[PDB]
Amino acid sequence: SITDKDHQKVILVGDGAVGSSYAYAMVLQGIAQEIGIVDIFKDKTKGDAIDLSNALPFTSPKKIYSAEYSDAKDADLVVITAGAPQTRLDLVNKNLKILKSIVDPIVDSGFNGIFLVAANPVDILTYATWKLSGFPKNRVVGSGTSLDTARFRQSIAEMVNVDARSVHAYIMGEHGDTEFPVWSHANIGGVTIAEWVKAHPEIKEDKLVKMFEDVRDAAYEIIKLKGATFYGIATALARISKAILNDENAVLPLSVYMDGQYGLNDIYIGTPAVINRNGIQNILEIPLTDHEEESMQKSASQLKKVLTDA
Amino acid sequence: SITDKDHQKVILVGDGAVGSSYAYAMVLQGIAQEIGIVDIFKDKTKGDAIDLSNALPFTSPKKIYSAEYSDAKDADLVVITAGAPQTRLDLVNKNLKILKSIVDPIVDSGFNGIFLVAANPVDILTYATWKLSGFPKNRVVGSGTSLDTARFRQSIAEMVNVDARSVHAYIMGEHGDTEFPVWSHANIGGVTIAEWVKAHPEIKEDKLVKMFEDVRDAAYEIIKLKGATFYGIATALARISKAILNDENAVLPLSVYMDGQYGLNDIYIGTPAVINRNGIQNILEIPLTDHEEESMQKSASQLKKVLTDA
Amino acid sequence: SITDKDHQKVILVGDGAVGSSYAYAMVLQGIAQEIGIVDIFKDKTKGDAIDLSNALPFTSPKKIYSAEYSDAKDADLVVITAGAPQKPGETRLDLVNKNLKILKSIVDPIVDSGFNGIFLVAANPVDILTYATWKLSGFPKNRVVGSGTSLDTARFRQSIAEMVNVDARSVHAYIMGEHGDTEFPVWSHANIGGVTIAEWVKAHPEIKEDKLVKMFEDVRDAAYEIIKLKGATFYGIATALARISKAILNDENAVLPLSVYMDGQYGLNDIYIGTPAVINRNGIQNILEIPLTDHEEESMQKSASQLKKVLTDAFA
Amino acid sequence: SITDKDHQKVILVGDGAVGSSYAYAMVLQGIAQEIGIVDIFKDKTKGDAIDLSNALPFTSPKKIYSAEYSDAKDADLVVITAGAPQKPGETRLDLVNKNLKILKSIVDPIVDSGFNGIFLVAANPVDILTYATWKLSGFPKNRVVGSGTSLDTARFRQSIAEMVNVDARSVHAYIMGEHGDTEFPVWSHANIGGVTIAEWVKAHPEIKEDKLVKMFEDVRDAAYEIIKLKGATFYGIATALARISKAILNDENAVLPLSVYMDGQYGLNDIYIGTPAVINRNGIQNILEIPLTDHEEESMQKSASQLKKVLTDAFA
Ligand SMILES: O=P(O)(O)OC[C@H]1O[C@](O)(COP(=O)(O)O)[C@@H](O)[C@@H]1O
Ligand SMILES: O=P(O)(O)OC[C@H]1O[C@](O)(COP(=O)(O)O)[C@@H](O)[C@@H]1O
Repeated sequence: SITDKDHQKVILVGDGAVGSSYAYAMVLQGIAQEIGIVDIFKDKTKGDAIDLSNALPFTSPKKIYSAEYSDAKDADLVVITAGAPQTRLDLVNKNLKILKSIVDPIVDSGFNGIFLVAANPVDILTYATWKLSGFPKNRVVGSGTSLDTARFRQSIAEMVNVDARSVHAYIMGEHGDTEFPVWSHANIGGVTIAEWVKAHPEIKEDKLVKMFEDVRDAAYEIIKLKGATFYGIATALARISKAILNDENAVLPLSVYMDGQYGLNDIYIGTPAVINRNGIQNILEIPLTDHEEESMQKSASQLKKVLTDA
Repeated sequence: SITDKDHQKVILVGDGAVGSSYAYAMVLQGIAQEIGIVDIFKDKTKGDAIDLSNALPFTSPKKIYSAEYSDAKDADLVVITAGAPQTRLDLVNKNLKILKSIVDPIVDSGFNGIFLVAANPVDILTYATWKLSGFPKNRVVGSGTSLDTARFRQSIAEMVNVDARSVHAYIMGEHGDTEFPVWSHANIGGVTIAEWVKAHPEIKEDKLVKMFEDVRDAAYEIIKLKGATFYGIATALARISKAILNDENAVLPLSVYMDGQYGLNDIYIGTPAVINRNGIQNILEIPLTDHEEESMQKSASQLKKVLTDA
Repeated sequence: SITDKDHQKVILVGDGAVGSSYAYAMVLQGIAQEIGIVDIFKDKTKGDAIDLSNALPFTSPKKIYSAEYSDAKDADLVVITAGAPQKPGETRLDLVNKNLKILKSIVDPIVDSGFNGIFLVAANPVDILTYATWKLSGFPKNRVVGSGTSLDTARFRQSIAEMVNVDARSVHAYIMGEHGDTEFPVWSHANIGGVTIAEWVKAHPEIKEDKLVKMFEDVRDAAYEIIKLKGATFYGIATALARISKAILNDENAVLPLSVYMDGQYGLNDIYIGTPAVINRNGIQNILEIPLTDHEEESMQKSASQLKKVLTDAFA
Repeated sequence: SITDKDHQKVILVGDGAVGSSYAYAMVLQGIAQEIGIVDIFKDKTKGDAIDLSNALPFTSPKKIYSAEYSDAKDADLVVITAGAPQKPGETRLDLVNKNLKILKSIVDPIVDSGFNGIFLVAANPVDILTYATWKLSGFPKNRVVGSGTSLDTARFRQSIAEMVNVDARSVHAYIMGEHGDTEFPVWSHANIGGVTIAEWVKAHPEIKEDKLVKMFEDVRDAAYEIIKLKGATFYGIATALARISKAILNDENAVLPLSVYMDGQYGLNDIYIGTPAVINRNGIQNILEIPLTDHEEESMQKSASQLKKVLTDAFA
């Protein structure tokens, strides 16, 4: 029967706060029917699989378990959250040894699905994942600025008192210090922020600048206050997972392979893209202001120098 | 890529009030990613496909269209609602000529999924569908008493003022005049109706009898009041569709093939069963009282005489 | 207890294909906890209440019943759906007057019940009967709401979505004006993931200007096409009504295209007309004034002008 | 406007792994519209409010913030989570007394705020602190609710589900008593699609009586196992709390196993203990008295008796 393939399977690599939260999000929202959890700490994963399974009588069912790389053989989706924290080039090299020890055995399993990469530094490790896996460009995807974008929208939403789902604004570039806001195209119900400020002059230019600074530095603030950041990215990863598994052709800001867009080549970087069951379908090229295009070039340039050196 | 198969496709046969409502239910609940609508009246289906597509910006996306039997080639699910209304043997023979004109071209398409049958008379046309299609027993499924059961639960729920999802009661047998309630196992939060009546003697025995009579005759009442019945069965069909497509192993009352259960053989009849992506996994055999087992035998016997004659 | 108020109640007026389908949408999505159905045809509503109730064991619970205007006393929401349709003899003014007699016979008893909630109007012609509902009810402007161009907007987005092969939730485009023949598309602000249709066409010159014009014409005329093919249109508006209902009942501050009262916006006054607006538990919070091109602003002025002449003539 | 009340507000007390996870569950499932987070550690709550807010553009909106007891004034729901844990030196009575000082310092200011909603208690030891919360708050019995054996019950169902390979939503089995070492399974009424486990074992004699005993032991001891493997347990109870929260806020009349006040049921009095009960916007509506076997009724009596001795000793 053809319907024997109506069983969706995710392998999660990394059972820290991000991965564990991701899994919980998938459980509550009933996305996928199987989650295998892989981590160096086998006892932690066993415990989490049980704790997560305890939730299932209140949601749709799932097979959940402590897993091994070899369980990726027939998986739809491999989600990588296992990122060693911090020179930048040292950080990269350290995470490359670890990433290779994950990707190689996964490929050897026979895995033939989509890689979703969230480990920091995400754009770089997305490129590294593509390079190591030998998979096509469109089937290796990074979370990129999906979270920064969410943070940006929520910030705007709170300022104007509107549901964030009605706010449309991007953060683009390499996720990190060099990312930038696309104010030229940011809007609320089609009314741009430039037009919004006209109609509501209480909103000072300097508020908007600070708003983006707060977004860019949001991880530092959250870590300072509570030790770690995880609910945002977990929620984003589940959103991306759903777009793939329900074949949505949704537009999301993701780390995607650059083949000419924005005058860039041979890096993964953050931009809006269309995604479905087969991964990336279209890379959307927002036409940026000169100011904005300069930010993109700088972000890309610095990123590319590090990859080449790496 | 393996994820190229994360696209779920339903072909609906019959675009009357039942089928149209089913489709709407699937749209709102975001179940499946494609619905092809097939009916003799091509203009009606074209119109419905458009009207249903107009809803999609408020839900998850779907490809929806007026379709042909040949579009079942790669479908997960074929839902048959096309039932000519009313001797009983005449009714059957009439619906068999029509059913054959549907099933044969669907099989010829290469369809290799699950048949879900709702056309009346459902248990008989479920058997006929199995016989005509040549598919395995567990991949031809009828809606059976899923709707009668829902009606029963809601009736009880209203009487005791409790959420129907907390009421557990079955109607079994052949869907129609000979179906019967399983009071022996019916309960609310594990407290049986027999035990409930003990604790709440306001509930008269004669109320319960009438309650089941009202259930058995519910279609006649609804038709008399508003011309047709459709929201219940559409909702049930969508529930069954979800159990299959999300591989739930849910327990539902369905028309399933009898291989010894209740001392019955070689008919489709209504009983609780476990269902998932591969259709029927287990037929549950409720142990009935003598009174209840007699009702099952009679229901089955009459049904079997009609099939044999047919 | 304060939580005694955590029970949401909708009174639906009109149990035709729109109202019935609305109710079904509310049932499946679990939106309020009580739906009373009111219509001249009491048997129909009794039958629908039962048929809808049959769905409840698969969804969250609800009290559903055939209802009377007096049941609006403590309702959150009154949804009005069944406009008397235009007969081939009649003028637009005739259609309005006919529907005003009927509308009054609904709104007055509802107000007399003590109802103190929000009116959601979908009956055609919607912008006019939204105004009439405000005028008859005496309620505040922001607590009388029409569905306006929410459906036309959905149709527009889905059309674009299909052309570019993208999830319509990722397409952001409005139809504005009076819902009907004089409505118009806001191409200047329409976009897909922030890339405008003007910018999209630059990158994809296969997309001919004429395709876009026709695409909007097909949207404007969509009801005629659907009615011709299957007799009636209902799934789109029912779904929209349920979406608006959810924005109110879950206090969302969602931006939707709705028929809202005009107090200067677009250089218009004292009509209800279609534009994006922010809506929550208290009804309309902000009317968004999209800054239009000259061409687009002209369409809005014409739509408004014709609408206003009819209202003025109607109430005299 | 009456719809000004269509804004649901939860105050969470305790921002440990349970409370935080609860809040996240409420966010993802779109349950109330406002969550105020209260904890001795103000920086933690500020950070969580932000981190949770980051999720909102993917879900329905919510106002989320670091909060104070006085923010309970107009709350629907107060959820209490962070019991001070038992130190290796201390008696059960010591644990209770310690948690009573703390609980009082929470409940009194909440009551003083004007809060007039429902208390949902999850702090361990839950049945006792549910009673203490009732006693301290002065609220009615049916508006103070503990999570009781809702989680143990979930664990039990999932265990059975896994053994028989069936969706746990199709498994109907309770754990009852005081949540903890003295709780017990109700095999007599446990079933899968109406077929009892006694009847299931008849049809499937592979299933050994000893497997079932161990299955319950594993459930009873599940917290110890999970804590041993990963340090803490939280996803199960958070999910349960969100389920109970939804039953209240959507006025469901759902049947759940909860810690409820005993007024004769099972021949018990004046304790909170775990049994199925019907719950809606006004809290507890019916306590369901499952008729137990002699063996099962004995377990309930023992569980209750030990619990009652501790409460009596505690309040003197
Ligand atoms: O993906 P984008 O460009 O931000 O748009 C996503 C959002 O669009 C929406 O459809 C609403 O936006 P608009 O209503 O202005 O079109 C939501 O469904 C969704 O959360
Ligand atoms: O399929 P059955 O036998 O009626 O049970 C289905 C129902 O069981 C439930 O889990 C609740 O029933 P209980 O809470 O008594 O176990 C619901 O999730 C679901 O609607």
